[PDB]
Amino acid sequence: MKIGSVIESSPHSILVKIDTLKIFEKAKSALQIGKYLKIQEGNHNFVLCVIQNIKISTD
Amino acid sequence: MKIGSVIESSPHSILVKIDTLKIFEKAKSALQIGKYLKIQEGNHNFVLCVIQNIKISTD
Amino acid sequence: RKNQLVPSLNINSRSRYFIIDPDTIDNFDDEFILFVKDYLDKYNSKIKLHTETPCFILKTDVNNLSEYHKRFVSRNIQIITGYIGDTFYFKEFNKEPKRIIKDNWVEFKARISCNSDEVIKCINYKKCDDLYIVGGVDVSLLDTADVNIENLEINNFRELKYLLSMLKEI
Amino acid sequence: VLTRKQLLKVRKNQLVPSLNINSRSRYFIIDPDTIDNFDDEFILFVKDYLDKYNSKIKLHTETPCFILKTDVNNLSEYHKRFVSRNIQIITGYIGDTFYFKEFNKEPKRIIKDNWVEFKARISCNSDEVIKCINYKKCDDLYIVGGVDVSLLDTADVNIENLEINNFRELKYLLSMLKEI
Amino acid sequence: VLTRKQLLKVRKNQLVPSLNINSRSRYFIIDPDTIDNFDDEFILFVKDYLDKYNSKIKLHTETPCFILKTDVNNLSEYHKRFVSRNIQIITGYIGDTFYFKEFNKEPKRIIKDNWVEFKARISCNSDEVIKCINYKKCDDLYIVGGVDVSLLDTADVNIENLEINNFRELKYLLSMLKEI
Amino acid sequence: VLTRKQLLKVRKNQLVPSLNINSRSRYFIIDPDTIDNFDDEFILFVKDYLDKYNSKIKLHTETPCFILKTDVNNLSEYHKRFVSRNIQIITGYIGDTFYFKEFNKEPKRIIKDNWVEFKARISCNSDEVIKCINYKKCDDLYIVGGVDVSLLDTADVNIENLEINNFRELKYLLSMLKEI
Amino acid sequence: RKNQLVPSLNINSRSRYFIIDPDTIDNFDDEFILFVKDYLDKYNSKIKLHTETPCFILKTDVNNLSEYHKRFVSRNIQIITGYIGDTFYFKEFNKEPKRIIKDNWVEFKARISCNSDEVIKCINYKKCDDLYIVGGVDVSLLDTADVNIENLEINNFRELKYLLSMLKEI
Repeated sequence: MKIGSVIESSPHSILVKIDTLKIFEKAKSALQIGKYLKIQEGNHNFVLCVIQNIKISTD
Repeated sequence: MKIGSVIESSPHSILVKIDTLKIFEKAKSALQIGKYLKIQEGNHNFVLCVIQNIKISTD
Repeated sequence: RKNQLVPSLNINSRSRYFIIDPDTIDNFDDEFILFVKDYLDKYNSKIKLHTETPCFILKTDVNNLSEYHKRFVSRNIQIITGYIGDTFYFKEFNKEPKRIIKDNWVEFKARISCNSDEVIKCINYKKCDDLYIVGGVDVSLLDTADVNIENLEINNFRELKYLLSMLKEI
Repeated sequence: VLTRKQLLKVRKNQLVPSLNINSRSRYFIIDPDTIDNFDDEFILFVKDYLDKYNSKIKLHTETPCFILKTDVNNLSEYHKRFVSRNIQIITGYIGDTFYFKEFNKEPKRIIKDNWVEFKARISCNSDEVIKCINYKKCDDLYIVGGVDVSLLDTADVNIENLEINNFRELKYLLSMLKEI
Repeated sequence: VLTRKQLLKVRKNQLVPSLNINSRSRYFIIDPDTIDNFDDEFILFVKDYLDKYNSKIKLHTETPCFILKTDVNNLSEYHKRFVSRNIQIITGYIGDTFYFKEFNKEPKRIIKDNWVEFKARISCNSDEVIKCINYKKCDDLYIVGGVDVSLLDTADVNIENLEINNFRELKYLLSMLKEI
Repeated sequence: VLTRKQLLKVRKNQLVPSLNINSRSRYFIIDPDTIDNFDDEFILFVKDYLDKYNSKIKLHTETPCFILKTDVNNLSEYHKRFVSRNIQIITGYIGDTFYFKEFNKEPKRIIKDNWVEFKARISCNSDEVIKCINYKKCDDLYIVGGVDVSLLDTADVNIENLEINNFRELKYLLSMLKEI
Repeated sequence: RKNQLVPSLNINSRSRYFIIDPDTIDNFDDEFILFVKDYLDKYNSKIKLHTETPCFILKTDVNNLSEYHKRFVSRNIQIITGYIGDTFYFKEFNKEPKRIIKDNWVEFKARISCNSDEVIKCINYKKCDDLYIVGGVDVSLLDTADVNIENLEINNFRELKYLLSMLKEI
């Protein structure tokens, strides 16, 4: 969990939750719309994905 | 073989709930949009269905 | 028959009572428990959809039910006979099993008793939707107001499984 | 007359601390030919015991175990007499043969209906098979007679030998009465 | 009189363990001729009994039963007097005949409205009602007077023979009065 | 011989006010050579103590500690007897090598499941474990017998010395019994 | 060989048992703990998706296993042996670790035990899915009828890491 963990998977979109505010503030330049992330799928495979939307609140 | 159980049945769509995450991971290749499942109907009859949407969440 | 028994056998919530006469089926002693086991796993599997308990009223003495009870217990199958020793109890035979849906537990999965007058009197109190007569047994003293009596003749349990849609081939 | 009860008061007060725990496993090994009118007061005593220590569904989560020194056929009549009073018990016998997986079973409970399957394990035999069920072991073991506890495992098990003659004395000791 | 009230207190302390249970079946076999002023005080005794043991709709579930040694015509006067007191009872008689279905019926409760269809069972000691008693059986069976309790199955049922001569002692024994 | 129960009662009354606090740290330094039949009754005493003082997961925070004046070998036998009794304890020793990080670990509680990692700590009287005790000084320190406590930091630590020669007296002092 | 075993290693919830023989692999005493640590850091790492505890069985005396337990404790790895010293408790070997998913806590990570008859019977009671054998141990009384037996022929822990996809080179 370097950046975060997946919390909802659908064939339309994937939701990823950042663990802590410190992690988000540290790597905030990398978490912009259009950047790329790597979600683990299994023990050896990875899924490359492109950030589409960001939300920071509602809690 | 066994995957889950139905939750809501309608002439348009039927909702099925997966038993456990282990079962889903065992046969997640066959659980894709456009693939076919069979739902029991009574004791000797089966209903063939096509998947339209998937949603796995751990909120 | 068959292809006409497939209706009323495709219904999950339905009561089926079996009146089996031993000495008409070959190797009844060594196969009745297996037949019950592979009947329950098909018609008494679902926890919420199968809400009716099968009844197997054999035609034998008040004794010899203990041996069947022991052989069923050895196979991890829970049944109720209604006989404690040699005394029949009306309340213990006409109790609805208690089930929990979060687990897969039912108190008992079948009823097995002899062809006594007391049990037949209890049968009429809570009538079934289908009655299956195997061999030749006295159908009298049994009300048939809304009961579909289906007379079945067989020689072994393979034929019974074939007729009950539990076996595609012989 | 007024001396035996005063001595029994000491034993009753000794037994009180261990009987106030709601969840506790207690086993009874009572010899039938030691208590007067055993054949006519035993099941009433069991019913009274279950009305104080196995009555609340949520709190009392343990099942008592009464073991008698009799033969298998004498247990059948007690089982018949229990079901006539709507008291659910298990004995582990499906005839003349004992079954381990039946006696060593945990009752199922439904809170919304006040159902605890069987309320007691009253197998009335001190058989070598039943005494070989030390697989569980009880917090408190009560001996209510001159039984020979030789095959039991008394290691790390509390022994509470009771010397009585009547059932009223047993109820007094187990905090069911306060008179005699 | 002091010795008599001492004995009454001793017997009263013998019945308090079973009178504190909220849900319990209690049957009273009453002989009218052994109680002074039975005709003019029985209704008040029933009303006072239900004000303590059948007053809570949620806790007190079991309906008490009273069986008198009278005639069917004398029971009608009691039933007339009860309804004028605004207390509901069932006798099991629709005339000069007794019905099994009208005596074994379990009362229906509406908790929100605090309502139960009947509060007690009162009937004679005819052979018909004895069959009804043996069909269900009570946890406790109280006998006042010298009635012949032999037709009903007394096996496996607690029997408490109360020796009284007036309703004050009956109330004191049943824990309704502190001073006679 | 009689004039001992008064002293025992006085000391028990002295000890009760500090034993009624739900969350407290209590350490027991016990010498087996003083208490008679220590081997056959130690596990029973520990189980009885846990049944009263560490039984509520929400309320009985902190765990008792027991330190015996024996060798490391006997700890293996005691642990073997405890695990067969279904009691979860930690001894720190992992094969005659004590580990500091294992004795000071705080148990994990799952309230929804009514579970704790361990119920008590039982270890020997080695020098490397006394230093571990001084790291977290206990609110109350109980010393049984005449064991030397010269290596323990007794600064601002409540010390209660119990003069006993039986487990019954120990239970009576700790308000675990009403008799004796 | 590595590409043959790359399936069944990509599955998160999957039971894997090992029958490693200390004699075959050189420098076993000084590298076994590190190998277990790097295996758990990759396979028994996630707390919600990795619900199976790996079991390691060594062909050695019961006394030598306490040293391994001490080494694991020193390196801060929580394991269960099942031995309280020359005595085996089957109620402790076959217990499911308690998991608290709020601070990433699991009671124990792996099961390292001996090759005695009791532990073998315990393994047979709760069979795994993939059984790995290193060193040609006499795997005879294991009832290996359901498991996917996969013998592994190695000489050092580096080859074992490469085979289990824990390394890119040898």
